[PDB]
Amino acid sequence: LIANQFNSAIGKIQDSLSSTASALGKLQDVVNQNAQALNTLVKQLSSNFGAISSVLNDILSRLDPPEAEVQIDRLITGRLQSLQTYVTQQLIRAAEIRASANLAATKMSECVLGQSKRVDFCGKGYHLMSFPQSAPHGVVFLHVTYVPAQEKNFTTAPAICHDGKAHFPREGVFVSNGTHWFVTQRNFYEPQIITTDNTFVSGNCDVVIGIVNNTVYDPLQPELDS
Amino acid sequence: PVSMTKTSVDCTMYICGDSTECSNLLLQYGSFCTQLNRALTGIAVEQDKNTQEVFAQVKQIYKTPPIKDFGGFNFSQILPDPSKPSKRSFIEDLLFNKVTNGLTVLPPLLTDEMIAQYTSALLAGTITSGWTFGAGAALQIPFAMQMAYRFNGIGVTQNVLYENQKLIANQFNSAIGKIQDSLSSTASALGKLQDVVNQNAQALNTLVKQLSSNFGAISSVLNDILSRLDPPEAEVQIDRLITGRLQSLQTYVTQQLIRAAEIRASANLAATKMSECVLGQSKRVDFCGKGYHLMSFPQSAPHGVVFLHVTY
Amino acid sequence: KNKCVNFNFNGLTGTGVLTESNKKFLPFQQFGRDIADTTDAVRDPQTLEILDITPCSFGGVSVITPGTNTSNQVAVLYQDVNCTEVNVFQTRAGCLIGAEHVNNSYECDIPIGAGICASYQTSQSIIAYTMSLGAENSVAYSNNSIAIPTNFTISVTTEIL
Ligand SMILES: *[C@@H]1O[C@H](CO)[C@@H](O[C@@H]2O[C@H](CO)[C@@H](O)[C@H](O)[C@H]2NC(C)=O)[C@H](O)[C@H]1NC(C)=O
Ligand SMILES: *[C@@H]1O[C@H](CO)[C@@H](O[C@@H]2O[C@H](CO)[C@@H](O)[C@H](O)[C@H]2NC(C)=O)[C@H](O)[C@H]1NC(C)=O
Ligand SMILES: *[C@@H]1O[C@H](CO)[C@@H](O[C@@H]2O[C@H](CO)[C@@H](O)[C@H](O)[C@H]2NC(C)=O)[C@H](O)[C@H]1NC(C)=O
Ligand SMILES: *[C@@H]1O[C@H](CO)[C@@H](O[C@@H]2O[C@H](CO)[C@@H](O)[C@H](O)[C@H]2NC(C)=O)[C@H](O)[C@H]1NC(C)=O
Ligand SMILES: *[C@@H]1O[C@H](CO)[C@@H](O[C@@H]2O[C@H](CO)[C@@H](O)[C@H](O)[C@H]2NC(C)=O)[C@H](O)[C@H]1NC(C)=O
Ligand SMILES: *[C@@H]1O[C@H](CO)[C@@H](O)[C@H](O)[C@H]1NC(C)=O
Ligand SMILES: *[C@@H]1O[C@H](CO)[C@@H](O)[C@H](O)[C@H]1NC(C)=O
Ligand SMILES: *[C@@H]1O[C@H](CO)[C@@H](O)[C@H](O)[C@H]1NC(C)=O
Ligand SMILES: *[C@@H]1O[C@H](CO)[C@@H](O)[C@H](O)[C@H]1NC(C)=O
Ligand SMILES: *[C@@H]1O[C@H](CO)[C@@H](O)[C@H](O)[C@H]1NC(C)=O
Repeated sequence: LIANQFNSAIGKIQDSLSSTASALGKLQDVVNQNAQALNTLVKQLSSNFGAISSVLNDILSRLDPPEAEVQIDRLITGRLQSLQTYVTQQLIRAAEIRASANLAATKMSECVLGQSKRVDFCGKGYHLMSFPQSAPHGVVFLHVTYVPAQEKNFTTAPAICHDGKAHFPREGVFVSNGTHWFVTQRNFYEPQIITTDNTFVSGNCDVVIGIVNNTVYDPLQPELDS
Repeated sequence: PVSMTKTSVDCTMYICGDSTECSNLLLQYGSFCTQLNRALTGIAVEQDKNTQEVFAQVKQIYKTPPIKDFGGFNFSQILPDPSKPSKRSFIEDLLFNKVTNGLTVLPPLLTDEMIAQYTSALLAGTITSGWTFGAGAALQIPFAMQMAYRFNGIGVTQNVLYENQKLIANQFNSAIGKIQDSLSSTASALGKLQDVVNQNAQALNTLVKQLSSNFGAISSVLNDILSRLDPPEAEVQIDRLITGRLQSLQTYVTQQLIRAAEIRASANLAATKMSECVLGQSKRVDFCGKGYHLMSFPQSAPHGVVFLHVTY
Repeated sequence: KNKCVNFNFNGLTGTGVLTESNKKFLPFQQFGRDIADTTDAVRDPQTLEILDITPCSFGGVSVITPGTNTSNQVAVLYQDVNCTEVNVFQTRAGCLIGAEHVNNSYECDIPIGAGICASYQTSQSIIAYTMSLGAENSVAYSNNSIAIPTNFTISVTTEIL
């Protein structure tokens, strides 16, 4: 069942990526931002900034050096401020991209190379494993996570009383289908008979709030009887 | 801090406020102002993304049942209070009360009532369902037994909780009361949020005050230059003012971009804390308060989030 | 008064709406300034009345549109204005024209601001509504009820960085 579910999930990833393009908006945003910045940088070459012509060669071929100096100074001021703007925006954007790259390196180290217990760091669910996939100027992680599916109401109890001794579950939780009490692992319903091998005894019955009564089946007594 | 104030500024009205000659002179500079507006709009969109990342982490809007048998733990000061008009908690109300030319301030996409609804959903999920509602469908669990699970997550067996439940509940209620009293007494707590607010206010005020500077021109008033000088020389003076005011905008936008990068780092940290600290239980040391982390409760705040880290 | 005029008092000039203000100038004071050195009140030289100056209303004009591949019908958002200064909807985010107000709440598609979103839903036209935070739920919490999942789903999610 688990292998089939995983194969189906990979198939659904294929279907989504071959269907909708909106998934890679994060990479496309980077590409578009950089392209728009370069387009603005180029279009700033065609501005006058107050000079008689945006083209340097026209000013040079039209004016004597004393006035060509003033016009070229105007153009130089404008274009140098354009590069200053472009470089500042690029530095800020590259800091943001480096933050994303550090996050992706952390996700690869803690998410592909191991199993993360951090919540929502590796996809929504209980992280199982992650598979990296390269992408143009980026990385795509396929986070395989465990998601509980079909939950059933149960009656629960913090502990149970057997002989004046309060039994708490070792690794699990006491539940009751309505008549019989069981101990089950808390993430997946598999009922088990409450024995001394499933529980541990601490203190007496007068303290725990919500304690209930049941028999803790001692395995050794039937063996002694037989 | 999670978000800034979504401020947008129009060049043509800022540099050349209602002036034909100045606007014509400003045309020569190209797309400087288109890219200024683009940078500011990108910042504002990022601010909405910050708030959505931090708070909109819960699929369904859970709500605590009218019966409040939380094993003796008293969450009345953090759960929503319907008596107030806006469905905010007592501590959220304290937090909100403690914080005090082409320039537009765009309203945030999520209103404060919606932010409070998200924090309410997160509290209800954490209280009534532990960490399960982050992994999947919210599964109810008695709060005493959830605290037993959290104790087991720090290396203390659950019998300790069950045998010291009354003392633990009293200690937790005492701690919540101490939070209330501190947040009613001293305003020095919310310096992190008030600093963001003050920095933005100083930036905008300086940007406006820059309209009173000559930048070398005969006057900082543009109509006065127009009514005093002949067009050939008024062009030079207006170009001086345009260069000065355009530089003022460029400085303001660059500074806002850097500050917004800082705020986005803070908002990513807040999103990580909400995911790993409210929706779960963290074994990362000192990431969720000084101690062994048991559970955390979020509270909305003016342009920020407040985490109440319960630690052992 | 109460009209966008290009005034010119004693020496100071500007554009705005002049309204009967209740500020109390001193007898020698002529005009008032804001915290940011911006003139907001002027004493009328002929009759000693104090007039508050408010800038003539302005703001961005934002066009809300689904994809042209989907439709060529749009809506317009006049930011932070009275709807009279412009199927008309007044919001906190401005004046919205061309979108039909709906009392239903849906998942946000095109963000407008202050909790209002827009979308192109059905016979199809632009709708504007208070965005929905999610499907409101109440957990069946009680002091002895636990829910334990009896089955699981292995999900593969894509994260792009
Ligand atoms: C709770 O579980 C117990 C144990 O499985 C159920 O008791 C068994 O029920 C089946 C059929 O219902 C019988 O064939 C067994 O003989 C029963 N065993 C014992 C020891 O009684 C019990 O019926 C379940 N209760 C509910 C309400 O479903
Ligand atoms: C679990 O079993 C114990 C023992 O039978 C119950 O304790 C009895 O409680 C009643 C009333 O509180 C007393 O009159 C008896 O004297 C107690 N027993 C003894 C041996 O002293 C206890 O009440 C049971 N709990 C539940 C929930 O049924
Ligand atoms: C949870 O704590 C709050 C605050 O201490 C309690 O509310 C107070 O209750 C007392 C007694 O009824 C009143 O005199 C106060 O006026 C209340 N204060 C406020 C701010 O409402 C509340 O009773 C506690 N809940 C439980 C179940 O003990
Ligand atoms: C300027 O002259 C006008 C009229 O020539 C004055 O207006 C009069 O002002 C007085 C006192 O304020 C009022 O009693 C009259 O009703 C006004 N007359 C009219 C026709 O409105 C005005 O006061 C003068 N102002 C100055 C500063 O000399
Ligand atoms: C757990 O859920 C899975 C998935 O719904 C169930 O497997 C399905 O079983 C039906 C009936 O045999 C098949 O038609 C489907 O093809 C199965 N799904 C898959 C993905 O193989 C499974 O039966 C459930 N387990 C329990 C105990 O309820
Ligand atoms: C558990 O019981 C409550 C109340 O009877 C109900 O609201 C809830 O749907 C039940 N859970 C399931 C999984 O049916
Ligand atoms: C749960 O609350 C009900 C309602 O009063 C009460 O009868 C019952 O004893 C409580 N049980 C526990 C374990 O708190
Ligand atoms: C419009 O969108 C559809 C997908 O719904 C796509 O198949 C189609 O090519 C698009 N039209 C154009 C002109 O791109
Ligand atoms: C905007 O103008 C209209 C018409 O005068 C008015 O009804 C409305 O109240 C104004 N806006 C606000 C926020 O009051
Ligand atoms: C939406 O609610 C308002 C407020 O009561 C009401 O006047 C209006 O008729 C409602 N619209 C519809 C379509 O029901």
